[PDB]
Amino acid sequence: EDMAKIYGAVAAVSKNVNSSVTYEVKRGTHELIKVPTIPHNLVLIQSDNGK
Amino acid sequence: TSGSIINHANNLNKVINHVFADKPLISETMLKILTIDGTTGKDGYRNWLD
Repeated sequence: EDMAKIYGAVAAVSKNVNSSVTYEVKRGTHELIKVPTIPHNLVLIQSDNGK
Repeated sequence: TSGSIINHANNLNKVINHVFADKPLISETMLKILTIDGTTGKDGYRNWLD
């Protein structure tokens, strides 16, 4: 029983080893939008007689 | 180095928590010897093991 407790403690510290890290690479990314209409700014001014 | 110190401290706690769970590996007689100064028996064993 004493040996079982000693072997258990040793195995516990052997299992305390890291494997990897996982994360997300999202900094710098932004969401795009869509503009449906071209913003022209033209008006036509004509005289009453059309001259 | 910081890594060695951190590794030692974490391992020491893992061992101590294991040897005091269920029926303790260590007898009540030596726990009395290490507690005589007032410290907790679990803490005294950790100091002696180091």
